Amino acid sequence: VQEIDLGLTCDMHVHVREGAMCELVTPKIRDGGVSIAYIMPNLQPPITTLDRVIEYKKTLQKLAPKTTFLMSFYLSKDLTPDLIHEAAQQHAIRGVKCYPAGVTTNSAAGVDPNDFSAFYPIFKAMQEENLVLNLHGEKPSVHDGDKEPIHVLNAEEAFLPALKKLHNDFPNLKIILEHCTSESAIKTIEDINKNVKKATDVKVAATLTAHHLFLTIDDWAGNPVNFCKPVAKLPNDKKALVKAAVSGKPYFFFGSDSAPHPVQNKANYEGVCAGVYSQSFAIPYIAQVFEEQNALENLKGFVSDFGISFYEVKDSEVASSDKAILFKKEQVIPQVISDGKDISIIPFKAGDKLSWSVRWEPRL
Amino acid sequence: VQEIDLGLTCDMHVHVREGAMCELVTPKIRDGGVSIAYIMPNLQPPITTLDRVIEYKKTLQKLAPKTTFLMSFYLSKDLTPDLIHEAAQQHAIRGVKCYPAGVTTNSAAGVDPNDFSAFYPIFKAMQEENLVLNLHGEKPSVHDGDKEPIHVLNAEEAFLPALKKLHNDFPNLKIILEHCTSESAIKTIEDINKNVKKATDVKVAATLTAHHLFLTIDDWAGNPVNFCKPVAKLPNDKKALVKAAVSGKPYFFFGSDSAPHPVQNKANYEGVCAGVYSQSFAIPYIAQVFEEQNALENLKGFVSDFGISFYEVKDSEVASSDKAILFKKEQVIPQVISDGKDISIIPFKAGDKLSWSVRWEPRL
Ligand SMILES: O=C(O)c1[nH]c(=O)[nH]c(=O)c1F
Ligand SMILES: O=C(O)c1[nH]c(=O)[nH]c(=O)c1F
Ligand SMILES: [Zn+2]
Ligand SMILES: [Zn+2]
Ligand SMILES: [Zn+2]
Ligand SMILES: [Zn+2]
Repeated sequence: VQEIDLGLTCDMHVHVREGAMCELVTPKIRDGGVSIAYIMPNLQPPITTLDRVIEYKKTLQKLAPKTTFLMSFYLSKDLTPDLIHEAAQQHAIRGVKCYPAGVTTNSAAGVDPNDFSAFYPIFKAMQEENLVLNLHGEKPSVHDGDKEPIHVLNAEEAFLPALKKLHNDFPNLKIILEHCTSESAIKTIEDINKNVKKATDVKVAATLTAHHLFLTIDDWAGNPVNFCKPVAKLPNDKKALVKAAVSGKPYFFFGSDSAPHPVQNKANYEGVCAGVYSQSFAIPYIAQVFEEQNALENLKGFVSDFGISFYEVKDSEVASSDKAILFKKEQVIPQVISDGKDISIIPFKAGDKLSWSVRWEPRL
Repeated sequence: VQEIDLGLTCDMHVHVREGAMCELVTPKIRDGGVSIAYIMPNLQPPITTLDRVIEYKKTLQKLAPKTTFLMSFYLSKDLTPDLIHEAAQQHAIRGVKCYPAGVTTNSAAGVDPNDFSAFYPIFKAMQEENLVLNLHGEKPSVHDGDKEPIHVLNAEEAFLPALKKLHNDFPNLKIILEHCTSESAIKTIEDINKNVKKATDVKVAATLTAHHLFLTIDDWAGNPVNFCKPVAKLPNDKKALVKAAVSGKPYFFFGSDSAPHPVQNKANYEGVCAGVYSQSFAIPYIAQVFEEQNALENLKGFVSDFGISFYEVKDSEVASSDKAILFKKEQVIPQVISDGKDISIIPFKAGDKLSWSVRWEPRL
């Protein structure tokens, strides 16, 4: 069977929750073919204190000794530049994640992106310490008022001005538009990186999920299992995301936004939790897309090289030197992912066949 | 206003199912303030025979003696012009309802709207007999190679040409675009109706639901109770729909598309049954919108006059001459609507309070 050495794969947008759910999903990072994971902070309550981010990381390390964990804070008014400096100097975080209030899971304690001025001391501190600003790039929805309507389909586009202003005001701060879903955002990212020759010059980048390379509005209209934020959009939006994923440009790399929810939290007549679970087969899912696009030679950049460069991950910190090897053995995605206890999860593309599997081969 | 005599109210798009669901729902037509109901045929199996439509109507008259029932056939492959003539000749149907295959509930036995040709003999029979052609105006989805993609968001616009072609080929056939959801469809309807002041001259009309005058994509993205076909669209679309509902134009009238489903069929992680249940408070829902638009003087036209005119309902046919009186007593919508057995339904806007109630006054 054909094999591809992906090296030290990284997934820069991971949700692993807490408690039993965290015990179930955290080992799946390695099983899905991911060596390095950027852990998002939207817990109940959000991670805003040094003590809880340190304890949280250790909990993950206990659950997966071979997975490299990059941690983050949740952008909040509780944060202070002093806390940022202290946490950065103790190597306890690599970035801060911004949730606008109301747009997704555990975003109620989030920010109004019609401001982002109140957090400039925070960004100033983050810029000094080389920390990354991760953005959930969606404006809260507005329907009345002569300003024009913001809904789930244009909320990402409506956010692009805020991104451009932040990059302008903090030109040396590393910023990521997480999980791009629209062609407009892909273009905005390319235009921001127009004068860029070295991958190491990228200051604004974007992550792409597995599921936004497959899904359009039709797949989640009627299927909460496929509902997530930002929602999958129109067929042209999908096309633009795939071209970027296979483009080889250093400002687009893999972030799954694997967002596990127990099935009973998706099977609601009301208040369906947003979020798609892709961790268990993260890298194989991406392989399908690069295969169908005849672009397997670019797979390594999208899932390894560009994320390592952008986050400046050194062999000094990786918890295991094992390389993820993709081998072309068909498998079937199970119907559920379960701990054999209270938790059952419906995986992305449940019941479908993947061309590729993934294994771990030692180095040297 | 405190009281408004709405007269002989009309709901020209009603689903009452069969069995216990029907026993629960059919009396709610009257309790919702509706005197006249156009009954849709997408049962299992679809209503495609004279005998079945008679027993259905008879089942409904035993559950609601004071409700006037206009019945319909399901446009299927089993229909024949002779059946159309015979059914019209016995006053057993007032129209035939078209479902594109796969787009909505119990539509698997429906038609491909890219080849309506095979049903033209049916349309000549309907045209001679002055029956109405009700259209669920959505093309089935396609994400294929050459042709432009069709999804739940443009499927109604993608259907407008077929509507125009049908109007051109059968200029005397009364045709309704049921449940309009897009500004593009509103434009197409007015345009078709550009040279019409008499109101008996309208041949193509469109019904507007209760829920589409409130909902946008944001309200059903995470709330299956609000998922329906055609989906609620963008704020601009709602804007056109509300404007048309209150416009006083005779080519737009009320059809609820009240579509009852048991709660367990909305709380799926996949395959959520499309459909919003509005029957229990049909008229109060519409009252809210006309109040908020300072247009209560147009309420009677939208829920009574224009539908009676277009369907040519004569006092010969009405099962009760009782008048619907809207009185401003503010009530609260239950969280559930139940028969006290296996069936529970989440009503539209469950738990909200409505300014208006409705009662029945006899004619004297
Ligand atoms: O995209 C996100 O930010 C997000 N974050 C989450 O914690 N859960 C989600 O389900 C989700 F869609
Ligand atoms: O919109 C329709 O046509 C429709 N008809 C139905 O019978 N049930 C539905 O749930 C529905 F959405
Ligand atoms: Zn997000
Ligand atoms: Zn996320
Ligand atoms: Zn319909
Ligand atoms: Zn219907």
